[PDB]
This record gives sequence, structure tokens and C-alpha cells, in this order.
Amino acid sequence: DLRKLEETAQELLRGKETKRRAFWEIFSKRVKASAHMLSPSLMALIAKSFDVHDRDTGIYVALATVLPEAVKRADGRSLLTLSDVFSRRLKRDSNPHLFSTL
Amino acid sequence: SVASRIHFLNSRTRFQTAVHASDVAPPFLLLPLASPRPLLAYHHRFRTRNRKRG
Amino acid sequence: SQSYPKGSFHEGHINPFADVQWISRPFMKRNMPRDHHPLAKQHTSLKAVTMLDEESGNHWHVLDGKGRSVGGLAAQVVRLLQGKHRVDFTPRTAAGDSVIVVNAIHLK
Amino acid sequence: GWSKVVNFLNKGVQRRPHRRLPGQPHHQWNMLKTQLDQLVRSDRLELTLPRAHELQQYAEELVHFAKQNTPESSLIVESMIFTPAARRKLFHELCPLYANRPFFYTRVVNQHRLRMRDAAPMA
Amino acid sequence: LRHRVLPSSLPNRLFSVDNRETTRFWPPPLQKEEDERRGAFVESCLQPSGKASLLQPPQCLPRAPSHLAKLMEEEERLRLYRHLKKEERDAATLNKFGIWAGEPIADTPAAKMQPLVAR
Amino acid sequence: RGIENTLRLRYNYTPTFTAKKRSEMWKVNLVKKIAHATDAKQVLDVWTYYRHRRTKRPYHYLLALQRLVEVGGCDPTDFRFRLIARGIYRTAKRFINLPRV
Amino acid sequence: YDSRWVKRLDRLRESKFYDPAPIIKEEEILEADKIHPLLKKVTPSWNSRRTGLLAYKIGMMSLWDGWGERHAVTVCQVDRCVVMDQRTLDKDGYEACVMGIGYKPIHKVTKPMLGVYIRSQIEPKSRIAEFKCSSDCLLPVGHEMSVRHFTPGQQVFVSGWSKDKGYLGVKKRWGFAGQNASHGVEAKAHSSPGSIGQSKTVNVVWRFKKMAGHAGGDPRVVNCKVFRIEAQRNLIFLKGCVPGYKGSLIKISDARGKTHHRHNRHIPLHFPTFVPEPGVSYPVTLECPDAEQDPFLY
Amino acid sequence: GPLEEKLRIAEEEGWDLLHRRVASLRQLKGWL
Amino acid sequence: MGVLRSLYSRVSQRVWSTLHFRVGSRGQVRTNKGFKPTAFPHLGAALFFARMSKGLTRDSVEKFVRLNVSEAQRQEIKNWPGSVVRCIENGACIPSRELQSRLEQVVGVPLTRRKKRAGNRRL
RNA sequence: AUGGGUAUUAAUAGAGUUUUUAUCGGCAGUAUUUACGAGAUGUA
RNA sequence: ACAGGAUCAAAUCUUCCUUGAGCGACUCGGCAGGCAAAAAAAAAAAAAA
RNA sequence: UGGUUGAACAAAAA
RNA sequence: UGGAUGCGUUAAAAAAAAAAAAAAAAAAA
RNA sequence: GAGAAGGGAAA
RNA sequence: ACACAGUCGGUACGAAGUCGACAAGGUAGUUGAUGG
Repeated sequence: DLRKLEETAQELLRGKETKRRAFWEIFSKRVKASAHMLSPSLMALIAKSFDVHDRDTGIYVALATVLPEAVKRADGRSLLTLSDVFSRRLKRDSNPHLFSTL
Repeated sequence: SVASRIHFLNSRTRFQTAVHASDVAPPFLLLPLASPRPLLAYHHRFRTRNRKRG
Repeated sequence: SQSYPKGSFHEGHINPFADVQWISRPFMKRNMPRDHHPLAKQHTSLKAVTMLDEESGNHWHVLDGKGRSVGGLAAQVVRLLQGKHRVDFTPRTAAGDSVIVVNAIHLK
Repeated sequence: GWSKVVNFLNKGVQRRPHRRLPGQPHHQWNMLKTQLDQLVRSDRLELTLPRAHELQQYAEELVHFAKQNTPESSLIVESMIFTPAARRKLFHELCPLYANRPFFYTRVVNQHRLRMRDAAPMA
Repeated sequence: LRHRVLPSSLPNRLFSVDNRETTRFWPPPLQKEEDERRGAFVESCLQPSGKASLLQPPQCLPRAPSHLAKLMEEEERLRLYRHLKKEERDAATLNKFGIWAGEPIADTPAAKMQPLVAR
Repeated sequence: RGIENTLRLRYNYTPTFTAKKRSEMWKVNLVKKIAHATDAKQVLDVWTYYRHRRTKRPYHYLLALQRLVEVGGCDPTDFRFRLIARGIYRTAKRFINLPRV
Repeated sequence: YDSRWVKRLDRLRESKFYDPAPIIKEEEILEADKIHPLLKKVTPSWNSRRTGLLAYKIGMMSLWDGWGERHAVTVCQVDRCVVMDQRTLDKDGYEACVMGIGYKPIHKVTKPMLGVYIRSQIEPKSRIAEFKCSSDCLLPVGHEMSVRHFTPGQQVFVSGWSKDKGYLGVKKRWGFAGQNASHGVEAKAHSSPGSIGQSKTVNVVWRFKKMAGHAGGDPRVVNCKVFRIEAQRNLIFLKGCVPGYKGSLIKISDARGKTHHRHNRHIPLHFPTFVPEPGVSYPVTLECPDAEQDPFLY
Repeated sequence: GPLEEKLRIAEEEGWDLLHRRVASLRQLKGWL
Repeated sequence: MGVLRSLYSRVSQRVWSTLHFRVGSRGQVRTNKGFKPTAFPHLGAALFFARMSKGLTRDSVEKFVRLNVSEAQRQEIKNWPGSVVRCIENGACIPSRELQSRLEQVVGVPLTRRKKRAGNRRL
């Protein structure tokens, strides 16, 4: 659930332990499946968790698909995290609408 | 009545005013006079139906 | 007073020299089933559909009975009900699948 | 025997207005009159529940007709009673005692116990 | 109000002697008897005829005409309220289920609220 | 209108290990698939699939409701959700935490 | 719940304390307060069939007709027979009028049935039964059936339950002949059933064989002629006899099949039922028509 | 009025097979 | 013919007016519990289905409608070319509310979404 | 009213109460039954 | 339940859609009633104190 | 082939 | 103030009727 | 295709 | 017990886990066989 995903992201942030390929695949699949339920804070948390370990599997595009809807409830910290992550992770001139929304 | 309830709920000028919390008093109630109630006696007849089994 | 009902040989030719001496039907010619005129030519039959459910283990067959012989269909249905088509058949249980047959009015 | 046969044989049966005592009708009438006389003399009798229920009506009839004080009712009471002691008790004690009682001069009390010797309910 | 609040219909949909919104006037015969006795009491106490009606044990009710007038106005308002609420509930029931309660047509024990027996 | 056979199918022979496991495994699979579902459509499809499996419990109903709320609600008139609502009303008095429902 | 003697004496003294007889009007008028707002007339089609109604058997008496002919007649009372619901194809899968009759004490009524009665806005009912009918003949909920439902002279199909006679042998239950009272007949054979079947070839006793048992208590149907009706007390006087005890439930409906074709083809009937017009005056008592030919002619 | 097998059943019948699988006699020659 | 028809004709005569007071089979495709008019493309189709389920003739249905409808509706029926029931079933003419109500009374089921009137008000 | 401080009807959180017959005699003692949830992932 | 939903938005009184058939229908949920007593042809007939 | 059909008939065929 | 019976009276109509004792999408209680 | 003349029902 | 009441056979654990697992997926630990 969302709480379990939040706990997983927090665990990934607290330590620098290298996780397994199966873990990465399952986590990415679950995040993509739950993307429409993510609050801006949890979305920023998951984006930072992926960015820190430098794993890209389309998760950034999948999150950007839904982020403009969740931006309206974003706090300052979440806005900072989302800007920092997406500005670097999204392809140049990919989703200008998302940056405009931010 | 429903009309008066709606009037109060629509009014933007009517309030329940209290300078201090202890101002508020229970709504005043007028108690009507009594008269025989065979209907209520009938209801009691139903209510006491199964006392022997208890 | 009462008498015998009118059968199928009261409404057609009779050839005593032929093996099929007269054509017999479930009803009279005017009483045979038919499709409502404006609600016709909208449907087609796949004649047989199979549903496999590996979780519950209860599989389904759905068969079209239009134009089939009663006994010819009954033997096949009995095979499916017993489950003798399955490699794990057991005589001591209802080891077959479930069966639905449609268009029983059109059995011959 | 079998208890359910009571239900089986009473399905669709009426209760007898009078409970029949043993013997022939003259003997039954004599028994009822004798026990009515004894009841008058004793003010209370320990009987079987059915017998008390049966004799109650005759006790009530005796009192009702004794109160009326006419030759006809006197003859009725005479036909009901046997002994001079019962006659005296009735007329000189029960009638004045019930002078203002319109009806219902007796009562039957179920003892809620079975008689030891023969398991007869008592009252 | 900007967002209208919806009252609950359970008081209308619960049929028991513990639900007044539904059992207030039931049964109609005893409702009629209650109304008749209330009217008789009002006429025999708030409009005295100089004699003790003896309909009930006596009460020390006001006798001044000034008080009697206000009591009569209160009773008239109560009567109007009860009549109007009964009429409205009957209309709602008719429009909803087509159910309608009328006056008895014949002199029968059931109309008298008595059981039919051999006597 | 209806299926011809509505009398209860009472097996007159005891099940085998596999048969009984298949009979009873809904108690695991229902909650597992409710948890795995990330959409009201999936939740209602799973509930409808297990509609005939008895006997449902208050925690089953509560898990369904919680998952629906988390996924983001559904039409309260969809017949699949009406199954859940009617079941809840049926077992209302047996709920310990009715206010949570 | 008194003693046997007390009940016997009260039965004896019953007559002394009867209520005075009421005054029966000759004509009556009906206002809107006694007419269901949704009750409207209908002209039937070939398939239209009206509903029956429920009555209590009250007693029997002898009445003279116009020519001076004496008929034994049974009096039945429609004691507040009221429509409580309608069955419909889409809502119930069939069509019928549900009718409740009688009065039951509340202390004897159950709570869910009390809720049903409160929803119906009626006093607690004694009995409830259905009457299947045509769609056009459905009556509105709350309407009270009147004896005017039946035109005097019509034939009515009546159903009821016969009385119970207890356990009876073959002689009394089926009128078996028994044996001679003399001529050496054995005691056990005086009222015996004799043989009860064939022999070793068939080797059974056939089902439905007549033997001793608990007699009575069967559903019995008959035909009656509507002799008279009184609207004031909802009394219907039917020519003949009716099964059941005094005070037992009776279903009364229009004659059907052969009886209808032979007797009711020309007697007009109200559809769906008698529909009063406000302000109009109607007779209180109605008699069946007299015979055209003189019964005492020979 | 106002995965081919899975899609067709969803579109026409209006419910989801989920893990269940369906086939019709039209495809028998592919397995014979 | 003579004073007697053919036995086939007599049997068909008897069977012509068969009237069953039951719907006694759930395997039939006919109006039953839970009937929905919207299952059919239009009111004409629903009406034809309901009438065929009832086993009634177009002429009898039309006669009942004509004889039970009001005077103005009767005049409109007379003015309309052809048979109104046939046109409705064919989906050629739109009936009025009163005409539909009488048709529904005849066939036992609604033909459009039936509107019930509640007495609810939001505060 | 260049308009909603704005006009009308809060019983409002409380529409709440035991009839009739009856001179006198008699019954009314007991048992069964509703959470076959995992309160709980406890109020964020 | 007019309970939820759609719309350049409904005659008072819903234009429609949903509610697999709003649990077969209507009710109840401190509902329901086996035995005793007292009555009792099937049944019916006692509110509690 | 036609409801034409109780012990009655018409059409077509070879 | 009544009970039973026929030697009395009524009916001979309905059978998808009168009526009944097991609402059943509940496939391992 | 048969006393297929045990039951179902088949070209 | 359908049973002269016996005889021959008679259920095949776990994944009920999951930080799972050649060619495609449009990511479902889903899929490959099949035009008259």
C-alpha cells in the first residue's frame, strides 16, 4: 500500500545498502501501478529514493504523467525535491507543461 | 415548520448571541395541557405483551 | 366427444414404401419455433465455448443444441460430465466439468 | 403405554361439560350429593383436582338456591342435600354469611403435588 | 444554506410503537377517539356550563376569562397543527405507495376493534 | 429469468486434499488480491469473482471498504459494490466496530 | 379460561345480555371519505377476472322468496376485509390482490406484523390471503371490500375447510356396509372393513385405500347463489350450505367455467368492483330476482 | 435505449475473465 | 357447415380462450419478476413482447384501450389512420401518457421508467 | 439598494403523558435465543 | 432510500442514467417462543401490575 | 402442399 | 338454553383448482 | 442397424 | 448403509511464498496454435 511504499522509500534513504534486481523491478512495478494515488510528498520521496540509487526505468516519466494533478497540494519541500529531481532526470524539452505547473 | 427552518438556515442576519458562554440557556418549552390517551394505552398494551415469558 | 390428437402425419404426405414414411415434428408447421422478424439476423453461433478456471478447478462448456440429435448430444454431454476426457478421471467422484446447453427447443 | 397417544386420540375431541364419576348415573348423583353434604359440614375438603372441579358447581347451586328463600328453591335444596346437620349449617351460617354475595361462594386450590399412593393430583 | 442538508427518512420508514413519526395517529379509530375526547374536555373545562361535567377527576384550572381565552387559542393552534400534520402525512403516503385509510363502511366487530366470536 | 438448478449442491462424498484446498483457498486469495488491487474496478471484480464463496466476515468487508477508500472510491450504485453494501447491512449487528464501517 | 361449569352457565345466560338490535337504513349515501381516490371503473375484456373476498360464516336461517318459497340460507360477514397490497409481474412475478380480514389483539400480535399493519394504516388483522386476478382488475391499496361486490342472483364459487370429526372407523368415515348384526357374525366383524386388497399376485395394499383415520378437515369447494345482501353490516346471504365452523374463514368468488357459462352470462357485474359515485343514494338491502314461473304450479 | 477472447467478452458480456481463459470451436484446428 | 363443426375446429375453439393463472416456469423468456422495459430498443418492442407474453390479440388490446380511455383520447384514436396498437408496436406513432397507462394496465408491466412521487425536501 | 448588514414563519438539540368494562370464584411457574471478527493496521 | 451520477438542467410532481431482480414481498432486530398452569372438536378467547 | 381433416376432402407426383 | 345423526337440506362448479411440509446463485455445515 | 426383446437413445 | 451388512481399492505436504522469474511485452510474473 501507500504506507508500505513510504516505508520502503524511507528505508532506501536511511541507508546506502544496495538492493537486488528483483527488489528494484517489484518496487518500480508497484510504484507505477499506484502512481495515480500518490500525494506530492510521497511522490517526491519516491523520486528521491530512485534518484539517490541512480535507477531509471521510465519511473520518472510515469510519475510526470500524474504529477501535474498532485502539484496543487505540494508543499515547499516537495516542490524543491520534485524540481531538483525532474529537471535533471527528464529529457530536455520533454514536458514543458509540467515545469510550467511547478 | 420546514419553511421556518429554511428561513432561519437562509438568514444571514439572525444569530444565537452570547457575550459569555454561560449566556446560553435551554430553549424555552411550553407544556401543553393533558387529556386522555387511549392510543397511548393501546401502545402500552402492546409493550407489556411478553412479560410472562421474562 | 373426445378423440385422438392430430399428429404430424395429419399434415403431410405418407409414403408407406419408404423407411422414413412421414416427416414428424415436435409441433405443427405453424407452431414450430422461429425468430422474431425484426430481431433476426443479429446473432451468430460459435456452437461451442470452453472456459478454463485453474484456481477453482471448475471448468465450463457451453454448447449450441440447434440441429443436433438428442442422443448424439446426450452421449457427448455424459462424457464431459463424467470427465472421462481427463487424464485424472476417477469413477468415484463427479470428475467432469459443468455444461450449459442452449437451443433445446431446436433439438431433433 | 405411550404418552403421544393422548394427543393422537384427542385430536378433534370436545371436553365433557360434566366429568363422569365411576358407576351408573344414580350412583354418581348420590356420590356428588354425599360429598356436597360433607363439604357443607366441613367448610373444606381435600379431593382430587377433577373431583373438586366437578363438585364446585353443585356447591354453588346449593348456595344460590338456598339464598332465594322460596318453597320451590327450598325443595331444590332439599333434593340436593342429605343430612340435618348440613341443612342447619347451610341455612343458619352460609346463607347469612353470603347474604350480600351475589355469586361465586367457593374456590378450588390446586395443591401442585401428586398423592403418594396412586400419584393422583390433589386440590 | 449553500449545501442543502438532507433529513433522514428512517423516522418515516420505521414502523413500531417506539417510532412516533409513524405511530402518532395509529390506529385511526383510537386517533379519532383521542381527538373527540380532547375536544369534549376543552369544551367542558375551558367553556364551563356552570356544572361539573365529571368527565375526569377535578382539576384546579384557571377560571378568569383572560386566561381562558389564551388557553383556548393555544388549544386551537394545537388542533390545527395535528390536523395539518395528519393531512400532510396522508398525502405523502398516497403519493408514494397509493396507500389510503378511509372510514369504516359497515358496522362490524373489526371496525369496533373487537374479535369475532360465537357470541 | 433464472437458472434451472437452484437447489444447493450438497456433495455426498468427502473431498480429497486438493479438492478441500481449492474449496478453502478463497480465504487467502480474496484478501491477497484485494491488497494487490490498485483500482476500484479490480477490487469490485475480485469481490464479484468470490461472491459465491461463504462465509464472508466483518474483516473481509472492512478490508474491502478500506481498499476502496485508498484506491479512491467508486460508484456506490454499481451492482458489484451493492453486493458489498447489502452484505454489510446483513451483518451489521455482528460488527464490533460498526463506527469504522 | 374459566371452568367448564362457568362456561356452560355463561352460555346459558348469554341471551339475557345481548345488545339491542340496530336500526337498518333503507338507503345510504357515500361521500369521498369512504371512496379510495384511485378507485375508478373499468370495462372488462375477454380475459378480465375479478378478485374474490373473505368472509366469516355466522349462521344459517330460513327466508321466504317472492313466490313464498322457503330457502335455507347461510349468512356470511365481510368483517373489514381490506386490500393491503398488490402483486405485479415486475414487482412480484405474478398478479393478485392481498386482503386482510378480522381483528387480532395487539398483545397477541407480533412486532414485525405490527409494523406491517402500521405501514398499512389499519388495525391488526386476524387473517390474510391472496386472490389472483387480472391486471385490469387490481384494486387500490386501502380499499375496503363491500358486499355490493356481488350482484344478487349471481353464482359464486366458495371455498372453505370442513369441520373435524375426530378418529372414525371405516363405517362412519366412508359409510362401509359392515356385516349382519346377527346370523353368527363375529364381534370383530360387525363394523369391519372386510378385505383390503388382492392376493399374492399383486402383493400390496393400494394407495388411497379407504381405511380408518382422523375424519374431516379438508379443503372443500361448492357453488352458491347470492340470495341477498345488506350493505350496512356487510352481510351476504348465500343459498345453501358452506363448509366450516361458525366463525370460520370463507373465500367467495365469481362462478367459473360451466357454472358461469350456464348462470352468469347475462347478469351484469361491476368491474373492478362496485365503484360508488359521491352523493348518489343506494339501497341498503338487495334481493335476488324472483323466478319467472310459479313454483307452486303443480 | 441510450487477448481477443478477453477483450470480446469484456466488450459484449461486460465482465472480466481475470485469470480465466476462454476459447471457441472456431480455433480447434490450431490445436488438432 | 351443418349443426356441428369439425372436431379439429372445436378443439381449437376450446384452446383459443385458454387462460392460465400462473407464470409457472423460470426457463421461459417472458415478462416476469424484475422486468425492465429498457431491455428492448423501444416502447413498441417492449409492448409487443409483453402482449405476446400475456397471450392477447392486438384487436382485443386495442378494443380495451378504446373502450376504457377518455372521450378526447377516443376521438384522437378515431382520427388516427390505421390501428394505434399496431403502429405503436411497429414504432410508427408515439402514444400519449393516458394511452400508455391503459396499455400498461392491459399488459401488466410498465413500458417506460415508472416515476414514483416522494415527499422529500432538502433543508 | 451601482445590492444582499436585505425585509418572511426556526416546535430550535426535546410535538413529550395509560383507554374502556368491572359487586363476588380461578391460572399465570420456567426454559431457549442475537458479536460463527482478526476491537486492532487503536483516535494522525 | 429519489440513495449516487450526467447535462447550455427537467410543469407544479425527476430530462435521463445507476440501483444484475434496490435481499421473492412487507416488516422486526430487547425480534423470535418449546414446556408448565388455565382453557380447549379445527381454531378463538386474559397487557402488565 | 392446404387447421382441409371424428368413418370426409383438394393440389402435385411418378 | 342446546348437541349429534339422516328419514332432513344444499352443491356437484374449479384441476395452471382448492391446498400444502423444506425462498433455492449455498459447489464440500 | 442386429431377440437392439435389460435401460437410454444413435446412422 | 443402496449392501447375508462383507470384499478390493481409497485423498499425494509446501507457492498459503515473493526484497518473485528463448523470443515479445506496452509491464498483466501477461503472451507465442488457429482463415473458409
